[PDB]
Amino acid sequence: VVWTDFERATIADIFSKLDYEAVGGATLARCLIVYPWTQRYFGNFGNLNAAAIMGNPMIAKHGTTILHGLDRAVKNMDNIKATYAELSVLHSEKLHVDPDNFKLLSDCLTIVVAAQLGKAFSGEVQAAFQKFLSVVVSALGKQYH
Amino acid sequence: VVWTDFERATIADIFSKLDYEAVGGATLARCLIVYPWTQRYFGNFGNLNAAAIMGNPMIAKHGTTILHGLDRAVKNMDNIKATYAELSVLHSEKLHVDPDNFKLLSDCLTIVVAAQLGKAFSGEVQAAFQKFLSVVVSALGKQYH
Amino acid sequence: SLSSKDKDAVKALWGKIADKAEEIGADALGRMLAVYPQTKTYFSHWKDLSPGSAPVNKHGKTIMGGLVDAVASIDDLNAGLLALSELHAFTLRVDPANFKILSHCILVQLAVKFPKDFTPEVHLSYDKFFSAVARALAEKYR
Amino acid sequence: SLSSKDKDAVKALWGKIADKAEEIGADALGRMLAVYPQTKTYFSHWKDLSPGSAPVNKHGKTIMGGLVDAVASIDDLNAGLLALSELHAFTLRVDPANFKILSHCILVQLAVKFPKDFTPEVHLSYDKFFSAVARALAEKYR
Ligand code: HEM
Ligand code: HEM
Ligand code: HEM
Ligand code: HEM
Repeated sequence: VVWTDFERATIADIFSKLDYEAVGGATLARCLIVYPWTQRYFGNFGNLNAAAIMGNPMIAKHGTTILHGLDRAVKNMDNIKATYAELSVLHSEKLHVDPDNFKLLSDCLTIVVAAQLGKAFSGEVQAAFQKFLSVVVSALGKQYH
Repeated sequence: VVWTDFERATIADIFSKLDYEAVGGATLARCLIVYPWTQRYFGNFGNLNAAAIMGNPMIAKHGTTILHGLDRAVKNMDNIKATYAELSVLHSEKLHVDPDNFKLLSDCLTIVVAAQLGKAFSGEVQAAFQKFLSVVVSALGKQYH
Repeated sequence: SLSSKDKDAVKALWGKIADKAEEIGADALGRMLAVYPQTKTYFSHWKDLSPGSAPVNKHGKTIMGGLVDAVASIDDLNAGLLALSELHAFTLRVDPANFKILSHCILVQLAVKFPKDFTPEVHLSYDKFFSAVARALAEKYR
Repeated sequence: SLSSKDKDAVKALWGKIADKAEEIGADALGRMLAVYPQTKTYFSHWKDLSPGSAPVNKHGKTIMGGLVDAVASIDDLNAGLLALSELHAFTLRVDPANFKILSHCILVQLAVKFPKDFTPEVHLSYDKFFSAVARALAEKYR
């Protein structure tokens, strides 16, 4: 991946405006409600009903964890694959997460961020955010190289 | 990727049994017939009806090219990503082939191979074949790393 | 299948956005072209792919009209979108992998302007609608 | 939507495979588990995932009877498969991304046994059929 200056500035800019607990919690809840089969991968997280998912403290926590995971890539934009080496193993060999779900979660995060940032989330800005998520999702999936 | 002795010998053994012209031509035609939207990527291969696709010589030629392309990975098992570096640029930056399409073609290939090899195409054989195709399609898709 | 709940939720969103509909179409199409540049191959006629270019403007109106039609036809999208499905299959030959991309860009565009309408349960209704729209447009491929 | 041509093709295949159907389900399941080990999580109660073990043999029979129901309901898969959809959604909670995997393994399995039936046009019908089955099983997810 070759990042442009605009892209690096925009990605750091976006994440500096996101409360990881709020956005992460919201993003994960959104995924589990819009794509409810995604709940099966969290079968050990308790009471999951939309209000139940909205109120679940484990989901709030795990949502925060995801945003912190993404922060690792923001702080290492030229070395995302290596940074995510153990996460990629975890989500494949251990958790057997079908890779489409990474796209589902990414699209939820994008909608959450678009709602927060409003007019500021222009086509150009979304283009940079999506390049970033594509690199992240490629690094999170099973690695064949 | 790390290949087991079994996987390595199985892949070379499968390809040693294929008529690249017969299998490649049947495979590309199968894909263009079963998933007709993939025809768009080939809008300069002349006439593409099932009988027309089946008798289309450029389709026959190009299916052959694909099989020799796969043979290249067979001969470079431990260096498939680099081996496919230019093909990946071609299929993404130049042709803009949605990566879902690689899976569609791989699946057609597998069913063509299954029909030919019959009972010899066991689950354990298919597993090795599918690993190889997974590594290949990963090396052919856009490279983020 | 969309519930009565989903249908009401979708039709109400569509009423709410009416004033801003042509803007929405233009910007969503702008987003798709810039964010997912693989889609550019279908529109290589247009020299100016910026939203607010006349052609992006005009075609954005058309997509939103197609979606207003889908809304009118929400009880049987397959029947209601048969002509448009045929067109995207045979006159154009759009790769139906692309339908999901446009849908996402419309949802994103809408979220930037109407963020309060994007509760998880409403987003669930909108996503089912766009998924059924995509499936209806895919009907005539094979 | 399956055409009447597609429905005829599927019925004709289904007739041809009867003597071997139970073995076709067992092998297809065996292929799924070994070729796509992400599916093993749904069956981690089977000590032996080989196509000759008793759990796999007995469950391949069950899959094939589900598919025989689908052949009998081919005019409306969505209505005919409703309980199986709700089961896969809510009791077993199966990522509906796995349906296409099993479809594929059934087709591979069939190809190894009945290669003469895999003309391009027949394969097209069989794939439309399996896709419609998977879409029907996906119905009650949301
Ligand atoms: C942008 C995509 C994602 C990122 C950045 C991400 C990041 C993370 C991180 C940082 C962890 C904690 C690992 C640790 O303990 O060190 C984790 C765990 C986990 N993730 Fe993901 N994840 C993503 C997508 C997904 C998706 C789509 C699913 C399910 C469909 C999933 C399911 C899980 C599960 C089940 C755990 C174990 C949680 C626990 O028990 O602590 N992840 N992920
Ligand atoms: C197993 C996956 C594939 C392999 C190994 C493969 C390999 C190749 C090779 C070796 C070439 C010739 C490159 C050159 O001229 O320098 C090629 C070209 C091409 N491929 Fe692929 N290919 C694959 C899949 C696909 C798919 C799925 C599509 C579209 C659906 C596609 C579309 C094309 C097109 C349009 C060309 C250029 C044709 C021409 O100008 O003659 N390929 N591919
Ligand atoms: C929500 C899904 C979509 C809807 C409702 C939709 C609707 C429409 C409508 C109403 C037209 C005009 C037809 C006419 O003038 O008779 C059209 C044309 C067209 N569509 Fe779509 N469309 C959708 C998705 C797509 C996608 C995803 C692509 C490609 C990435 C695409 C490519 C085209 C092209 C190339 C035309 C012709 C435009 C021109 O000639 O300038 N469409 N669409
Ligand atoms: C062609 C698509 C499928 C059909 C027609 C089908 C059919 C069935 C039927 C009829 C049963 C009832 C079992 C019984 O009464 O003993 C069942 C159970 C089950 N299915 Fe499916 N199924 C399909 C796909 C899948 C997939 C892709 C998975 C997971 C990867 C899955 C996981 C399960 C599990 C875990 C059970 C319970 C098995 C047990 O009780 O031991 N199914 N299926």
